[PDB]
Amino acid sequence: GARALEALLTVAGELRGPPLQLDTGQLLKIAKRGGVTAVEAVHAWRNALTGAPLNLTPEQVVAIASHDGGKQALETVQRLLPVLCQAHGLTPQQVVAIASHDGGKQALETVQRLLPVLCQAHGLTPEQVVAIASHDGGKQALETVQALLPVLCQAHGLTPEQVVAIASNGGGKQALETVQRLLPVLCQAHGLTPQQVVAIASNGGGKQALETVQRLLPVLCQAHGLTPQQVVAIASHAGGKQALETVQRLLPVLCQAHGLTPQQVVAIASNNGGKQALETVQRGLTPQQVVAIASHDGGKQALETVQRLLPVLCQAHGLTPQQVVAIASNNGGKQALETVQRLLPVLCQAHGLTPEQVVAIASNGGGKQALETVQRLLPVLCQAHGLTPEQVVAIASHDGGKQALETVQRLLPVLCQAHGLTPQQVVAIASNGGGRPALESIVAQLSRPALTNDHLVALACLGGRPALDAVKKLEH
DNA sequence: TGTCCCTTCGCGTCTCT
DNA sequence: GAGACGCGAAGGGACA
Repeated sequence: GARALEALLTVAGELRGPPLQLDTGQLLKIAKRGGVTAVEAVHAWRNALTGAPLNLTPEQVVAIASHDGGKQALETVQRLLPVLCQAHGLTPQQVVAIASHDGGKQALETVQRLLPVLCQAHGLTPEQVVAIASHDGGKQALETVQALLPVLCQAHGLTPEQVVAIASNGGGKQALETVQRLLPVLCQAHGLTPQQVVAIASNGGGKQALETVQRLLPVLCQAHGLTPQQVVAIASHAGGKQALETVQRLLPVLCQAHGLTPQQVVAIASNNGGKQALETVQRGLTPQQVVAIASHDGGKQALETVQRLLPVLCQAHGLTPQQVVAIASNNGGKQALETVQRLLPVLCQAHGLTPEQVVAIASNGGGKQALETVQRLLPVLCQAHGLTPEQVVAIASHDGGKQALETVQRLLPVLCQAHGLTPQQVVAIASNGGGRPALESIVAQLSRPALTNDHLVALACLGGRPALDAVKKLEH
């Protein structure tokens, strides 16, 4: 091709126009993963996708387009969404979720073909079939659940929920076959329980982790002194294979030359990217603190960010290492640190918050999301809904802050004016892990019915959604 | 150069209490 | 607070 690059840039240009009104980020996303033909398909069928009986939002179109075969997915969605919705009960969101993976077309056609038999003959729910279908290779996983769910239940004593958990990852077919093949030897030869085998298999690359566990468990227990419980824990994240091999190679070095305990090495290895974290730790602080930063998903990123920003954050923004470590010791530590850097001065000034408050927000999983959302929503929360900034901060200061805030904004009016809860109590329910589910559950029970309104709040604060659901099950 | 499938890394949120 | 859940991005291999 040559200087019909112009034609393609003109096509991308017209997608910025209406019905989709895409921005640069979205165009970039489609180009990077769906390729030019996905970009051309979106342009070609932008009207069909957006109206008719599909009625897709541009965000939904982007999600389908942004994978290998995206053009096939968009074509097939136009063909199958209505029948999947009307005849099989699924919602459009679910159809989009199936379609938003590489090979989306195949998954959608297989769900059409297999959902009935899987529900009727195998007893799955539509929800489970969607979860199986909603990954790359979903066709294969669905077909393998159909062929193997009986043997895995009858001969290997697994539950359908377990089989679904193994199936609901990319390479689900591979993990299910490997479980079928290796479950007996892993239990009988290495002393594992089915549950443990399941936990190792229930992640992406589970096949690889099971074969690695079969291959290295002996060495790691017999020659390096780890327990089977420890080996399993390492193996129970995606990438387990990698973490297991790196443990074998680095355990002697990290204990001999650097003085870490075996239990510290394991804890670092037992996260997604464990291999990465181990290598990075081998390459201000106490070793306890380095381990603590390393011991999360993305631990490598956190450590390299800490090494880069600890000096400036301490010197130019006045923080202590103890605070930097606390920001870094969560999932996405790197993201929180970077954000705190570009958001301490801004939040304190445009919105009048103290540093100590900013640290409390960023010292949780999802810090970047919490801060960025406090920046957006603090003004409307106080001025419109009448909240104190200290209240907004109590809600932001937990894992899932952005969720709890965005939900509070949505649900604060209907909780107070329509059901007589005080804002004092809604803040109390939002100020925990799982604030958003807790609020939703609360509104659902109240909108569409002995547990008076105050008992429901005491329950929602204490145990969130779990407490609320448990209460239903238990009901007399 | 697109389409399908599989694996790994990382980020974000919720459950268990 | 630790351990569990979900999901997107990105890269690799096979085949056309």
